[PDB]
Amino acid sequence: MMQLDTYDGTLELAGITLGTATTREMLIKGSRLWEGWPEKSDGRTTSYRTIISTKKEKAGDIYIIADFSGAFITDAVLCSWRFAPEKLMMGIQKKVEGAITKNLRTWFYEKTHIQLPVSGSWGHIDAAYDPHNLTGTIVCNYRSAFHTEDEWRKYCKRNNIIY
Amino acid sequence: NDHNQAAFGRQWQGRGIYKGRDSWSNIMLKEGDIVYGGAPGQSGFYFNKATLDAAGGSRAKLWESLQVLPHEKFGYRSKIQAYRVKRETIAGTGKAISQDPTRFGEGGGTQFFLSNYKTVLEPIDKPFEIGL
Ligand SMILES: [Br-]
Ligand SMILES: [Br-]
Ligand SMILES: [Br-]
Ligand SMILES: [Br-]
Ligand SMILES: [Br-]
Ligand SMILES: [Br-]
Repeated sequence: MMQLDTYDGTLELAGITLGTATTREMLIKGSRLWEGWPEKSDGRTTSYRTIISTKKEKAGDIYIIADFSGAFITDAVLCSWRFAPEKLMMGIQKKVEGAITKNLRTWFYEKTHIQLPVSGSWGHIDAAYDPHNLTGTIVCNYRSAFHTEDEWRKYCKRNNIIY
Repeated sequence: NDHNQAAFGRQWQGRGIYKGRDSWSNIMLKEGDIVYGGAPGQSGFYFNKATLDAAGGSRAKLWESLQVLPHEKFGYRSKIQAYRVKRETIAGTGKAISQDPTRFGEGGGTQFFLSNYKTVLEPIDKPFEIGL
């Protein structure tokens, strides 16, 4: 079910494809409930949530939030995504690295044989903790999430990305 | 207490979700100062009365001003807790402005970070609700 192409950053899970060329029209489809997350009432929604209810995943329901470049357009590109299974997503971690991020990398490695982090010219994927929401997720920042080249190069240095 | 709270706030940025880096400085909060945080899910992050008032009773306006994303499960928090500083303590502070405005909100709110929030802040009064 779950794979990640470490040469181009493309994630496949539960029949969903999340890659750098994924558009709104490609992702936001099928019987699957995608919801604005957050909704914007003027229709300018750019981030969407889906919840995978698999009856074979020990770690529970998988929360996915996908972010697009721009409002409305069928061809807006994904700039970022993140996901986690319910059982691994919530809890207190006091430092950048701790049990929540470690347990997410363990789980992902069990599922895919891929040891995070992974990165390249396309972006960067790693487990990370959100200290505002007290959540951990597997986070992908694609190159299109960076509005300037200098922002991208500084991020690469800070996050040990080399290509 | 007396730790480098500015550096702690800064450390939570520049990777993962919050890849933008705000400008953080240390300030001494005074005994009896009031700060505000979302509830449930108390963290090291707080905001001031000015930021709360500017939201005009809208949770989206509030969290966009602080560049906080809706919780992956629960969404935006709809309850606010006031807290009182129990003793003079260092906080990290500055403006929440450095994230992508499309995704996070335009920002501009005043944030505080206190790693010692569990011991230095006392909740005061009932939580109060805020609207959409
Ligand atoms: Br598990
Ligand atoms: Br920790
Ligand atoms: Br740390
Ligand atoms: Br650019
Ligand atoms: Br640079
Ligand atoms: Br930006």
